[PDB]
Amino acid sequence: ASHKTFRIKRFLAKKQKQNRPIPQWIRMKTGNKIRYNSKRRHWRRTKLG
Amino acid sequence: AKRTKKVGIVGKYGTRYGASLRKMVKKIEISQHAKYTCSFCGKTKMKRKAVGIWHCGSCMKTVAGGAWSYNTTSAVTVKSAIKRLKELKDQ
Amino acid sequence: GRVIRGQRKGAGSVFKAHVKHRKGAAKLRHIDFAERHGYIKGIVKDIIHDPGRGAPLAKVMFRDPYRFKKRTELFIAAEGIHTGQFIYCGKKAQLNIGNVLPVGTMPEGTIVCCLEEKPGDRGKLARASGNYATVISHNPETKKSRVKLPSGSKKVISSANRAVVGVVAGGGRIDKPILKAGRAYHKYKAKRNCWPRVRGVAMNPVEHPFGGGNHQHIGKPSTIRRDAPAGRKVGLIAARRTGRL
Amino acid sequence: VQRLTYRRRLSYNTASNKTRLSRTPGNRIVYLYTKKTGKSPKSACGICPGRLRGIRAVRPQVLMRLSKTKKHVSRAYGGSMCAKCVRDRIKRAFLIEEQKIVVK
RNA sequence: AGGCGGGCUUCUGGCGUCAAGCGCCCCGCGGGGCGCGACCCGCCCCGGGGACAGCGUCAGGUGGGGAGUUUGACUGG
RNA sequence: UAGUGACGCGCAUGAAUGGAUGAACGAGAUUCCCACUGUCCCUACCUGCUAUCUAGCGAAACCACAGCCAAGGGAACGGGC
RNA sequence: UAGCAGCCAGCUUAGAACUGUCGCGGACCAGGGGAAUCCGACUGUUUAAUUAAAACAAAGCAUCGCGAAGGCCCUCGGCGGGUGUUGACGCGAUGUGAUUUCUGCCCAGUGCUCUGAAUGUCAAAGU
RNA sequence: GACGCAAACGAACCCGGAGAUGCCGGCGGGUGCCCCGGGAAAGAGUUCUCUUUUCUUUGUGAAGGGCAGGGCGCCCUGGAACGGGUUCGCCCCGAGAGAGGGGCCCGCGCCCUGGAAAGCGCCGCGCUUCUGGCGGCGUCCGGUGAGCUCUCGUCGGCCCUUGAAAAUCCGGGGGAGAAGGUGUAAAUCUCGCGCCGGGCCGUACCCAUAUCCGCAGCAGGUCUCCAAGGUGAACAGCCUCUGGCGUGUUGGAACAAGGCAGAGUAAGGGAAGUCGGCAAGUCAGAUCCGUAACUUCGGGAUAAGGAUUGGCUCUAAGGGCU
RNA sequence: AGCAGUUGAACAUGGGUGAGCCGGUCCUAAGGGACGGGCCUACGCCGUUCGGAGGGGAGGGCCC
RNA sequence: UGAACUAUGCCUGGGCAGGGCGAAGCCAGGGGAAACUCUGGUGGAGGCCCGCCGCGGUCCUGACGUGCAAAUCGGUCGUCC
Ligand SMILES: [Mg+2]
Ligand SMILES: [Mg+2]
Ligand SMILES: [Mg+2]
Ligand SMILES: [Mg+2]
Ligand SMILES: [Mg+2]
Ligand SMILES: [Mg+2]
Ligand SMILES: [Mg+2]
Ligand SMILES: [Mg+2]
Ligand SMILES: [Mg+2]
Ligand SMILES: [Mg+2]
Ligand SMILES: [Mg+2]
Ligand SMILES: [Mg+2]
Ligand SMILES: [Mg+2]
Ligand SMILES: [Mg+2]
Ligand SMILES: [Mg+2]
Ligand SMILES: [Mg+2]
Ligand SMILES: [Mg+2]
Ligand SMILES: [Mg+2]
Ligand SMILES: [Mg+2]
Ligand SMILES: [Mg+2]
Ligand SMILES: [Mg+2]
Ligand SMILES: [Mg+2]
Ligand SMILES: [Mg+2]
Ligand SMILES: [Mg+2]
Ligand SMILES: [Mg+2]
Ligand SMILES: [Mg+2]
Ligand SMILES: [Mg+2]
Ligand SMILES: [Mg+2]
Ligand SMILES: [Mg+2]
Ligand SMILES: [Mg+2]
Ligand SMILES: [Mg+2]
Ligand SMILES: [Mg+2]
Ligand SMILES: [Mg+2]
Ligand SMILES: [Mg+2]
Ligand SMILES: [Mg+2]
Ligand SMILES: [Mg+2]
Ligand SMILES: [Mg+2]
Ligand SMILES: [Mg+2]
Ligand SMILES: [Mg+2]
Ligand SMILES: [Mg+2]
Ligand SMILES: [Mg+2]
Ligand SMILES: [Mg+2]
Ligand SMILES: [Mg+2]
Ligand SMILES: [Mg+2]
Ligand SMILES: [Mg+2]
Ligand SMILES: [Mg+2]
Ligand SMILES: [Mg+2]
Ligand SMILES: [Mg+2]
Ligand SMILES: [Mg+2]
Ligand SMILES: [Mg+2]
Ligand SMILES: [Mg+2]
Ligand SMILES: [Mg+2]
Ligand SMILES: [Mg+2]
Ligand SMILES: [Zn+2]
Ligand SMILES: [Zn+2]
Repeated sequence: ASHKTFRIKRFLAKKQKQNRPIPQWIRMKTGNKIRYNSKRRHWRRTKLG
Repeated sequence: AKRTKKVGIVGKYGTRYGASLRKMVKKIEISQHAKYTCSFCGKTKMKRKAVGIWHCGSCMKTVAGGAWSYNTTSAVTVKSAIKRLKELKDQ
Repeated sequence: GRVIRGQRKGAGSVFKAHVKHRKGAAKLRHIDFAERHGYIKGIVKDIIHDPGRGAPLAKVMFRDPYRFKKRTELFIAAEGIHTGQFIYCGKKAQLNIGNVLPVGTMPEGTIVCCLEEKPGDRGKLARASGNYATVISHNPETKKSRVKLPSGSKKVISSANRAVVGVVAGGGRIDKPILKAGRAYHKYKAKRNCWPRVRGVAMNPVEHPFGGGNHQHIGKPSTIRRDAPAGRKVGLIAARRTGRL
Repeated sequence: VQRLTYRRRLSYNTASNKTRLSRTPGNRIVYLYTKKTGKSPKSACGICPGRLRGIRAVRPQVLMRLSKTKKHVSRAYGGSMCAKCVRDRIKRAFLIEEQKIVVK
């Protein structure tokens, strides 16, 4: 909600920075071995609790 | 003037609770809501505040009396009995 | 089976007393040198209604004899007292209504209330509304007295037990018949969670030893022995007799 | 006619979430949160039902910033006892102390 | 744990707070201290029970409140 | 064969395992009457959304092989002989 | 002086004439009624997802335990905890189920309870 | 005198007040909204005919000063029966009314400081990424209402229901103490003003026929605030303005059977249908009349059974102010 | 995103929440839960204003 | 290991149009020899009545029944100081 605690807001900040797409240069570095981040979550499909 | 022949104050209950029960609450709801003469001022403003509590709206005297009446018949005979036992206790 | 409703009342989860808005414990003043060799003067400040009982309480304000302070005592409002009067507690107190004098210095046939079982417990017997205890006889030899409790049982107590003269206020409260189940709802809503009593015959055999059966019969003698285990001791516990009487 | 809304997070009609309508210089009608009404002091006698006079009726902590003259009267028991019960305490104290001279 | 054992408040919905007084002593007309006032002595704070309640452990009775289990077979179903 | 009022040797009614009665009350069970109506005599017509057709999109239960009948025999009622 | 003059202000009620095709709460909103029987007095509650009832509750009535070293009950346990901030007009345990009118006979059986070491049966310990 | 003055020493200790009291009903004061009257001002709409017409806009914050208004078992004088005062209801008076003169409290209303410089409305000029700026005028005069809400008061009603604690703040009692010796000192509840400081955390958005839960953009579920015009008793139903939306996971062409729904309609008969008036049909608002058996005398009861109802033009009655 | 899409709560790249006086913070309500003590073979549990030599602020120059 | 659903209790908050019958109390006018009566008005009582939101879920044994939904939808219906 709008009323958050510092620990909850610090927990939502990390999950927001983990949900970023894989960098483009990582794909060429690994030779298309890691093409997409296998931990991408959607705010409608997956809930973090 | 008179709008109810028999019920009186218990007409608020309608046809519920029976006849004999509504007859017993009538004699009590009258004495419970009636305002009595204040023994300390003479004004008839001793109305019941709570169960066993009787308060005056003029001298602010609160008297601990009966539940539905000002003074129960048991307490009047006791007060006269204690006054008789006190006199014989001295002499 | 499971435990009966009577067994669950000893745990004290939802069957505890509802003592949120209660004004305190109604008890006499603790016995001190003033109440042993004389009397102490007290003024009745207010007569309040204690949520949960049918007898009012009086806030008598005494004067502390050892420090400059005024103690407030929450007595049982004897029927007849009023705000602004003086209450004298002690041995030398006169035989008036409201005073707290020991039973040893009262004539036979006195009407007392808030009587003490043992010297110091600050008033236990004859404390409900409209009830009283009569002093039957004394005994200066054994320093004991004989009083008649409102249950009709004559109890032999010490002659040093203090008591308030006069009957308790709120008498005749049980004379007005409750008409609605709502008035009984609010009656017990301030006391405890005990009002709706489901009969044992209306239950199943798992919850009560009277439940079950294609009819609502009890099926067993309702008169139960006293040494019966908790769970079976329902109905008429150790009934000496039954009938209309 | 405009339908105005609350101005704080509390969206319930509690005892502290009380508002009133005020017309702003911008020709608008917005809520204006008011403080709870105060009460004038009562007499220490516990008899007179009316409140005391000559004393402000504000909140408790508002009395910290008020001056002393705005919180009492120039009488003996001013600010804590009404005038009618003071003159009765003077007569009761004098007449009781006089009966205690007759006994000697 | 506020006066126990032994040789001063009843006319009123006031007031009561570390002692006035007296005696004695110590310092620089200004301070301080002690005793009486506020009796003396003592073994438990004051009351109510008291070797009885109660506790520990065996023994007998009671005990569907609760636990475990059982409630044969043949058979024109 | 229902309902109601009576009759009572009542398989097996009955007195706080409560008997009898009962104004008011009931989304409780039942009978008759007035009014009313497609419930029926006896069905017909109109309208909206579907079914239908079409562009796009597009499942599931189920499935030994499968799918025309009569009689016969048979595990005493076949689809197959 | 059986009060009048000036000015201002709304919203209702009653009666009458006329009039349209006897239509007018014109849409909308919006109780079918009566005579009886059975059960429960009533309001309330109930099987979330087949049973809303005649079942449960209920006020009233009646019985039963207990004066606190107590009645009822909880905890492995503290002589800890609940009723109890309580004290018989109270708390705990049951049956009946408002009011009206009544509530008969049976204590042999089962159960409860009282009497008692004044007589049988009768453990451990002790003799 | 109630009590008023810008301040107006004061400990321990004590006492009291505020914080801090339910639900319901009646009434009154004030705002907001709505409505009415200006043959008001500024734009817009309508004009085939009529319409001095229709629609929109016409403002003031907190804090302080002043004054209306409301409340008061607050004071003084005085004294009451031929009792009087008074409310919608009540209630009040020798424990002292009525009347006269005062005091205090609440003032969220009005005027002023703020404050018109700003905000809206209209008009003109300059300008097209400094341009995206400068000027003019206006912001007015009243009315009430069984109107609706909110709020502050006040009088009651109900309870075998009496409807919270604490932080914190204040007043009084108390007179222990401190202050200087002839002009000041002690002390000041800012007492007029000045000086410095106020850290940490949350703050976006959705809040539900697509941002929550139910596997989903699920006809379910999920706590509240604001809330207009007309008809009407209504926050009912139907229609409209502000605001929002494209008909709720799709378009097109047909109008067969059979379904779901519109609680569609119907000749004559009117429950003969069916386990059973299931289904839906009649009745329905309001006014004026008229209402039995039975009953616990409260009820039954909107019993049952009749009449009236539009539109238009009038008449009569019910007010306030000077 | 159950048709489509030039659209999106999709995908990608950037940006966005500023307080002495809004709320948390502060208070205790129900209630939770230490301390003393008791209990449990024990991990621990019972109990909550009662119970311990439980007082570490205020004043007079060392008193209380 | 769970009382984010539900059952009961406690603390602290919030909410419940518009109408109807109309009880005690009070005022006035009539009847009386007193006991006390009658009419109108006032007043606004109630686990009172019609009824919106709310809260419930009767009937159609309607719709739906590989549904919008692992319990929902429509009319009707109970209650609403
Ligand atoms: Mg989700
Ligand atoms: Mg059963
Ligand atoms: Mg049984
Ligand atoms: Mg039965
Ligand atoms: Mg049998
Ligand atoms: Mg509201
Ligand atoms: Mg078994
Ligand atoms: Mg088994
Ligand atoms: Mg066998
Ligand atoms: Mg064989
Ligand atoms: Mg027939
Ligand atoms: Mg028959
Ligand atoms: Mg028989
Ligand atoms: Mg029998
Ligand atoms: Mg029978
Ligand atoms: Mg009804
Ligand atoms: Mg029913
Ligand atoms: Mg019926
Ligand atoms: Mg019902
Ligand atoms: Mg086959
Ligand atoms: Mg019969
Ligand atoms: Mg029948
Ligand atoms: Mg019923
Ligand atoms: Mg069910
Ligand atoms: Mg019985
Ligand atoms: Mg029954
Ligand atoms: Mg019998
Ligand atoms: Mg027997
Ligand atoms: Mg509060
Ligand atoms: Mg409160
Ligand atoms: Mg009011
Ligand atoms: Mg006067
Ligand atoms: Mg002072
Ligand atoms: Mg926001
Ligand atoms: Mg959608
Ligand atoms: Mg068709
Ligand atoms: Mg059809
Ligand atoms: Mg027809
Ligand atoms: Mg037939
Ligand atoms: Mg037939
Ligand atoms: Mg039907
Ligand atoms: Mg009838
Ligand atoms: Mg698509
Ligand atoms: Mg985008
Ligand atoms: Mg994204
Ligand atoms: Mg409430
Ligand atoms: Mg009715
Ligand atoms: Mg409803
Ligand atoms: Mg509903
Ligand atoms: Mg339910
Ligand atoms: Mg439904
Ligand atoms: Mg169905
Ligand atoms: Mg189907
Ligand atoms: Zn009086
Ligand atoms: Zn006073």
